[PDB]
Amino acid sequence: MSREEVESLIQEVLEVYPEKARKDRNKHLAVNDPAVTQSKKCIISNKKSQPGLMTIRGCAYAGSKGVVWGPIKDMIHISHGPVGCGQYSRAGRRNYYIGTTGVNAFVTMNFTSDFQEKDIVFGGDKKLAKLIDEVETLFPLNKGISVQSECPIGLIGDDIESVSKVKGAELSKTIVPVRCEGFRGVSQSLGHHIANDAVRDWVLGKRDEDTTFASTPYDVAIIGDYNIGGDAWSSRILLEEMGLRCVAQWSGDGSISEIELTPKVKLNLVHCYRSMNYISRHMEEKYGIPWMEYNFFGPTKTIESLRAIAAKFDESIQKKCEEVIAKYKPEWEAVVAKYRPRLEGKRVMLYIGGLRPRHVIGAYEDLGMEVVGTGYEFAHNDDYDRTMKEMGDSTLLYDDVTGYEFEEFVKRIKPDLIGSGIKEKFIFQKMGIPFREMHSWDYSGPYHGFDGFAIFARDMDMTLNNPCWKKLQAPWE
Amino acid sequence: MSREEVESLIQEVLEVYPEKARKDRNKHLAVNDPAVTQSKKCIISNKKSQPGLMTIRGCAYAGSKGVVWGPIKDMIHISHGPVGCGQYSRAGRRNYYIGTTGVNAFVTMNFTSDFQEKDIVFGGDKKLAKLIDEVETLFPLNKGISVQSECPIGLIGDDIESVSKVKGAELSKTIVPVRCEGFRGVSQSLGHHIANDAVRDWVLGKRDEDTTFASTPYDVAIIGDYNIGGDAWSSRILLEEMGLRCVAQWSGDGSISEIELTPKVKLNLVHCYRSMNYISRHMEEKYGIPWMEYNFFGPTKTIESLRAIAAKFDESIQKKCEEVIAKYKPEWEAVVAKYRPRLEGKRVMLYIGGLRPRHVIGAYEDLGMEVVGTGYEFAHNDDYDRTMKEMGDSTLLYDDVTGYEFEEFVKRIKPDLIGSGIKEKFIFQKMGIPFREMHSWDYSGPYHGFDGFAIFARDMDMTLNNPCWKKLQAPWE
Amino acid sequence: SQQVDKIKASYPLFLDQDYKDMLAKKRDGFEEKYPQDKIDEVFQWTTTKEYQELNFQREALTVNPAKACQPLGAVLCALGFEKTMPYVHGSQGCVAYFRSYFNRHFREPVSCVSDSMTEDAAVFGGQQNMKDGLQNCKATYKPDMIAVSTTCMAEVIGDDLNAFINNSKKEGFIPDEFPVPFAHTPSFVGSHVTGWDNMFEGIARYFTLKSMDDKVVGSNKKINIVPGFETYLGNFRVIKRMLSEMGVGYSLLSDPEEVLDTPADGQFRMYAGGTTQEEMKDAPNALNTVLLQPWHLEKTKKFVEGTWKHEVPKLNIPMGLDWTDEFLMKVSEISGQPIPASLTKERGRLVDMMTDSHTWLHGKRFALWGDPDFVMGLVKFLLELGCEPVHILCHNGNKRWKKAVDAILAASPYGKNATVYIGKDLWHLRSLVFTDKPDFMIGNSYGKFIQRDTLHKGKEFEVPLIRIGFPIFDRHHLHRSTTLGYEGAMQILTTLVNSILERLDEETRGMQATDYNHDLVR
Amino acid sequence: SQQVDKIKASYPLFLDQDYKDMLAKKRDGFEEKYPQDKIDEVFQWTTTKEYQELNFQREALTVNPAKACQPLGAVLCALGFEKTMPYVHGSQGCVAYFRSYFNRHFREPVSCVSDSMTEDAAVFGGQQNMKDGLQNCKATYKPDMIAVSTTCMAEVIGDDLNAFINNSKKEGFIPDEFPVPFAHTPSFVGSHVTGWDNMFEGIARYFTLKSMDDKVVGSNKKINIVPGFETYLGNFRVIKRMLSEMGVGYSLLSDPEEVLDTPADGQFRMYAGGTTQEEMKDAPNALNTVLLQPWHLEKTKKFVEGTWKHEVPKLNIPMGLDWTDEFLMKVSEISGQPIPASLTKERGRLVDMMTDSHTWLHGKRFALWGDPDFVMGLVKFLLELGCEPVHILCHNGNKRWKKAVDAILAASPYGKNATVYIGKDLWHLRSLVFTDKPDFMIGNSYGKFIQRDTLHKGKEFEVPLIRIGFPIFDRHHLHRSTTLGYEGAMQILTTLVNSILERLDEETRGMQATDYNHDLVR
Ligand code: ICS
Ligand code: ICS
Ligand SMILES: [Fe+3]
Ligand SMILES: [Fe+3]
Repeated sequence: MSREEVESLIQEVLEVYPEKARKDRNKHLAVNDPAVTQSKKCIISNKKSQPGLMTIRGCAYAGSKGVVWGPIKDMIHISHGPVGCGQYSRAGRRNYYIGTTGVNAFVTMNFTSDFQEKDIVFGGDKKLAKLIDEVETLFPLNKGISVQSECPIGLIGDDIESVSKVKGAELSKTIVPVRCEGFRGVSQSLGHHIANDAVRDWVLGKRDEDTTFASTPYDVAIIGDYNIGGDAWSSRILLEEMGLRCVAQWSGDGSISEIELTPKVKLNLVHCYRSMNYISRHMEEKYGIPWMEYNFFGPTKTIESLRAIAAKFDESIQKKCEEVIAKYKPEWEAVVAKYRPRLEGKRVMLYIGGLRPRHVIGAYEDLGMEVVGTGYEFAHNDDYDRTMKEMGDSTLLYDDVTGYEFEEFVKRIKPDLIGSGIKEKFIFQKMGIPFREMHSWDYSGPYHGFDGFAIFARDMDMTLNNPCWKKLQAPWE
Repeated sequence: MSREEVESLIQEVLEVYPEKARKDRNKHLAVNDPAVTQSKKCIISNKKSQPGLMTIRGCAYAGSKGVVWGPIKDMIHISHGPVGCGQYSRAGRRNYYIGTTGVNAFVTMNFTSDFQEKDIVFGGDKKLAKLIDEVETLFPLNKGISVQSECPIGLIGDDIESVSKVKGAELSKTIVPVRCEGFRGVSQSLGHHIANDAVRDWVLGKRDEDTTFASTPYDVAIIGDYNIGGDAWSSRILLEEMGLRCVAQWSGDGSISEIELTPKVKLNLVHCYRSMNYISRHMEEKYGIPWMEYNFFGPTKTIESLRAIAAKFDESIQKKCEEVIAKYKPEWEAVVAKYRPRLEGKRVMLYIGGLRPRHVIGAYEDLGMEVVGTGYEFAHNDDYDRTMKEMGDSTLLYDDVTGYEFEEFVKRIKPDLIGSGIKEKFIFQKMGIPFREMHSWDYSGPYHGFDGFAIFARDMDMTLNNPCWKKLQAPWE
Repeated sequence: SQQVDKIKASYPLFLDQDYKDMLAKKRDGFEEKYPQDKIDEVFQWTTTKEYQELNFQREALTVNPAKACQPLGAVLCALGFEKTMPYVHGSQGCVAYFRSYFNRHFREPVSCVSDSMTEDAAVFGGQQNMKDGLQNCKATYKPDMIAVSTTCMAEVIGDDLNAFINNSKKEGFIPDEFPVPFAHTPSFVGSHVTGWDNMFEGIARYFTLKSMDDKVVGSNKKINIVPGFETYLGNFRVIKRMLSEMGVGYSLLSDPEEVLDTPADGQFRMYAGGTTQEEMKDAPNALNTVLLQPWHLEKTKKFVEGTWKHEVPKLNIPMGLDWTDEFLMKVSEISGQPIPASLTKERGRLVDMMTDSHTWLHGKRFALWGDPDFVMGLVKFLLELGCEPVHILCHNGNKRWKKAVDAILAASPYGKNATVYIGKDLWHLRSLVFTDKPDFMIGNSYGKFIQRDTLHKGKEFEVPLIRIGFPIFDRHHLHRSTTLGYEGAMQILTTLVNSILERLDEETRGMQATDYNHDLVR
Repeated sequence: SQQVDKIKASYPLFLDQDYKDMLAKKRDGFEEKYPQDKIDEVFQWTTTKEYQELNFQREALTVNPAKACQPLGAVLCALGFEKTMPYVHGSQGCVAYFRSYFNRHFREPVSCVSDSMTEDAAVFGGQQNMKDGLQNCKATYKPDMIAVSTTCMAEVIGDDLNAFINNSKKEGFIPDEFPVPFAHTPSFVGSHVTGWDNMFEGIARYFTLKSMDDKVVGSNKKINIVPGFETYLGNFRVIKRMLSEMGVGYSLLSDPEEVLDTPADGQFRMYAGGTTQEEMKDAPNALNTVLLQPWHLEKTKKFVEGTWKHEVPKLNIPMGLDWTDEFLMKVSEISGQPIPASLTKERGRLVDMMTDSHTWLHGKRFALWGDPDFVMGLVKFLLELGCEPVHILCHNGNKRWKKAVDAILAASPYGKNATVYIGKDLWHLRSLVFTDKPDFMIGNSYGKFIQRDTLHKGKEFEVPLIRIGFPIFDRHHLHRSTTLGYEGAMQILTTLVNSILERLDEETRGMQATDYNHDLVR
């Protein structure tokens, strides 16, 4: 507590900065007040990073290739440019899928144009056309190609749109140009927006004239679940048990036919608002499909979500929903009984990308844990609007936190556990604070749904109460 | 080479011994003359070892349990005594077999009575009886039990013969007592003799009254092949291709039913005369079965052996023998053409047990290699009678060589390759001389037969011409 | 469903019948998946010689490359200097990726900053980004030095690093005395090793070019050691230990071993160890400079010979027996220090291990890939073991390196079935290991997908992966290993022979089928 | 048949169709084999709980023991002294076995002699054997010392070693001043570790019992170190390195590391290194004596405390974090030397590695076996990692040791599912790993047959073996490893976590079946 203490800590941390950097970073740090629902008056977000300060943010290409397009399993995604970007992002994100890799699925492969100096000087459109021909020869079962632009593509004036149009017409193949150059925007977020625009323009409407798909009043699509560790599958099983038919699943374990079939569903279930709100709103305007946010993190949120979703359909679905809730009640109750005593009272700080820093809070509170601090790399002010009412009074909020800032905040607050990405993990493990990866689930998971909750609870216990953390001080020191 | 030089070397090596040891060891080293037929007049053998001199010899338990009885796959062999002997001999010898270990085969297991002080003081016959009951309960598919006595059994007043008789009559099971205490004899050879006597007394004659087995004029048994690396299988395939029916093989991949069936065959094929001559002679006396020695080491010996064996039968077998020889001729000719140029002129010294020091010389000569020295741990004077006519003039012969003697001889002769056991291997590798294990085939093989010859040639080339041997001298010294 | 006492993660949770049925329903209803027979036929075709011929005709498409971009190497080089912050002039996404890549390989924090150039800098350059970023970095992380590299954004717009840094100094953003070496590291040229070379040459030039007047070769009685792009801490450690045993004064230039191996004792040390600025300033006074990985230290070699006037010895990477011998002898000749008995004994122990394992190593066929110096050292050691390199791949190799490797291969009978490929990727290598199957692969974690594919063809076609190189993401703490010197040779020999024996044990495990050969003693 | 270009050894040669047909003919015609259905049924039964009850009711039958006889330990102890010939009074077959056992573990020459007692000595004793053998051994191999142990033949007939050796000296077979320590090492008592203890106590008594008058505790400012039966060269090396880093004067008593690791440089060195007679004579003058493996150094402890008057510290084996800490602190207290910063940093690096792999190590269930001190050290480290020992087996353990291990287990929540077995063999353990399946086994090469059996039940029931301990016959050069101290803990941690990850990779390799979890990054 002590809102005044936290505000003082913010000031003391800020003192080291030069004047311009300090003035900028002051707007991105705030003390929470749940009654304050207009976060713009409190915290600022979605602004450029301060140079030289060791931000955690990625780039548009990561938000588009790494996040939205890459998981689409039956397409081939071309990293267009020099070799680095596709290599660092190859299989780094655990967007799980079922397929025969290299034959009919291509998620964990790295297709690139591997730009050389001559490609920079003389342009790369002809190399791109030849590359597309080679892709068609060597991977005949691919069901479409996307071109993910890296920084030099935008800088050298290459026209990948015309190449994509011409080659797609020539080969009767869907070729999606994506101008996701890493210098655009300020983070992965504009990458999300650019990728959603590419989906809308080149894939989503291919079956607008096709009326051969049989539809039912229980057709839904899962939008913005990337199936990290199987999260989307663990959620889909609950939805299907409730009597719904999940036609499409964006984009984890996703296929291009599923995207094309999405305009035929009755309701869009949005898990990650931040990344897929653009296409969800577009679909509402163009096709009249309503959409709603849901949360399958922990039993309380998933029960509330299942009931709210079932309320959008008739009474039979609602009965099935109550049956699903009753069937799973002993499982999560046993999990709570086993692991809440081991975690009751422990305090957690989080720093993740754009959705999870607020979505996992209910799961933490279901094990009797408190989130004393949370923040985002690239969230927008509507995200903080949603975040403030779910966080406790006088808790710390940080937008686009610098490495130094987060280290100092942790040194003062001293949480029992930190959840963040790979670039912070070993920093705080060396400080003797338990750390869970909240992007990749530390190569564990799934965490969504009732089955995911047990894994979440076991993981938090095994890390928080691990004996290693009691051994950092040498007995002779 | 240069006879007078070799006797000079013998004298110079002998000078270090005390007078009693020197006088003894003088009788065990001779310079070979192929004209000499009675080896007693030159070299002495099958005598006690000199104390403190680091002999290579084993004990009678090794000759009986390790060599003769252990390979019998469907029996359980009890190491009766303290824990060491069975443990050091567990799976140390590569007598290959087909079976389900622990269920119906037991070769690589170590069954022991694990003698404690109380068993030494108050005897172990009652422990033996309880052990046999335990064996019957825990390994019901076993087809017989042998009791291999270690040193304390003979030393204390234990009577395993009466226990075996009583228990065998009580459980209607064959229990074979073997008095192979390690202090008996001077080497593994008396172990062979004791084991053969146990076979004759307790197993060989069980079916003397049974006449239900159908016999043919082409029935043979392989006696004294222990299937090291599959040697016996690689020989059996040639014999059966010649049109013979191998009723039994002793004792590698052997079963107790095969032993009991042996008295019904027409000819006994003896590979290791040293270890199985006792039972072969007994079988000739009591059953009238003739026996002959054969040699499947290398193409020349194999062809000669096949022709002689076929000559023991009718004309149809002889025709089949010529067909087998013709069929295999290109394979060993290709082996010779590929590997003889790489080994031609190279000189080898050997030191092995009772048979292989002379039996393998033909294969080396088939690769254009010379055996400049050979010797035995435990051979008898008949073995040296065969060896001398096998070996060339002015070559060195050593019986029960000491470690110091063999090292000095090698340092003088400087052969290109040494073939011996595990206790000499690393010594001569440190001396910078290529070494092949001639007991276990260096965990390679088989070497018998046409298929074995290719493996033999590849192994000798890969070791003799290995690049490691050119790097023992650091470039700066 | 879950059982509270035995909780299942994704594997094997998704093998439960309800999940299997749900996934089958998803596939049948909405994925429009190719029939399984077509998938099998296309896979089988991808394993063929005809497919390989198509695959090796590629001119524009790269699939699964075995290299990275220059600034990653530049960052690794910068990390080897004391209290030095790697600073990448350009886009921040590159730095996020570099940090994650090195985090996953080393399992340690990696410090690096960007000046976060955006489209505005695409129009008007990144001079302001440089000024503000240098000021912010120095104020916040308090480095003794900032080493500046570049992303491809900055290279394409032609940002003058020298002018930008000088203007930052004159306009008071950072003190004029504060060392800010820089290097252009264009990612569309060469690879990560080239970036290391460029960064190191930049630092060396910054510290020595203008002060050569009072420099006297050999006056400090040391030998300079330049390790190049090195991701095994044991390699730095073994070089230091071997030089210390000989009593040879040395200066390891770019030593990141401390900052990549800090203890977990309750505090975060952003900086630790590293080459000091005084060492870099005094380097021209050394007897000579030895380059441990010459095939990517060419620009550094040009600077060291042209400016420091050091007669850089023509030495291979100290890998294996012969090249370790040659390195030690050259160091002895340069320093006048004899090779001590401890190193002689260690060499004899390696030879003893070679003689002990030769029967299992002989004739084994290997496919291998990696950086040029590492690849050629591994090839040389494999030829010394009597092993047969068959497919030698170096995506970032060149024609001269390929000719040198071919000359190495021709010097041994064991090199007769070997082919060296440059500019080829891991999809090419996948085809090679299908059509000319080796016994094993030696490479980085990206080879696990090739092992997966070969297993999919069948157990008899599977090629196991032996993880040596960079990056290794799916095993823990292998970055602590050693590959240089006699100690590294010993570690590699042990790894190879025990991989062979482990495969043999696996193939002979079947009871009553193949376990006749499941020997206790090997 | 064979193909000259691809020659096949036994595996896979005997999988050829002609060989399979011939073996089927042999089995059907002459082996009278039980039908395959019977074999399957009996095997399945051997995997059951009822079979386990029968198996654990064993009183007289031992199957697949996990220990050896005393003179093997005595020979290993004797090998640790300078120019010392191990001499076993008794039958020569024992020495052939000891030498081959150690040859196969160490891949190194092992020197040992016997006096070749035969049936004649069973009635006249072995006095003449002793006289002639001592004379022959001294004349031929020129040792500085002959250390005499006994086989069970000599023990049963009651040969008086003292009288025999004294008579050999009086009658001029060997000089009176030539050191010939002896120890009775009856193989029907204890095990190999007991033989090591007896031999060491014999040597220490021979050199110090009669000269205690001028001995002053602490006068030489050293600490004596007694390692016990140790078959990892890295363990000797790490103890020496750790004591040297602290600046602690020490005397390692029985150091065989040099003679078991001689270089291959063209000559055979029968002796190398080893504790000198001068060190053993001066040992009582030390500050104290530390026993590295107290649970089999009891007789040595009695002699050292009773005669040397050293207050032997109550220390566990220095395995794992806490016991390494305690060992270092006790050494610091005894010597007055502070623990230096290098050891603090090494400890922090081990803790770093722990904090990184904890997520993969947590909750893993292990069955393990070996000698008492090694087993308890491994149990303690596993509890430190958050792993669950389940089946703890020590064939040569005792009730007091079992109680101590139980107290260790009760101190941690991770010990809740653990059971300690003493006097049980590897057939008992086979039953245990069938009926209460662990994730892995940690033990010596004899566990490979258990892995074979569990695989025969099914891939889902297979328990992989992690080879730590003695003997290791089916892998090369693992005797060079370390298990003591922070370095040993690091090696063990790496081995364990990478065994876990290798198994996971194997289980997830199936394309389109389980490879959704075949992650690049772990
Ligand atoms: S897409 Fe976004 S950074 Fe919504 S770019 Fe990022 S798999 Fe994070 S907080 Mo990594 S907006 Fe997904 C995300 Fe959240 S990659 Fe994953 S964990 S719910
Ligand atoms: S049985 Fe004998 S020592 Fe004839 S005890 Fe020995 S498997 Fe030798 S030379 Mo090891 S008389 Fe066989 C033998 Fe020859 S164990 Fe083998 S190789 S052909
Ligand atoms: Fe770490
Ligand atoms: Fe060796």
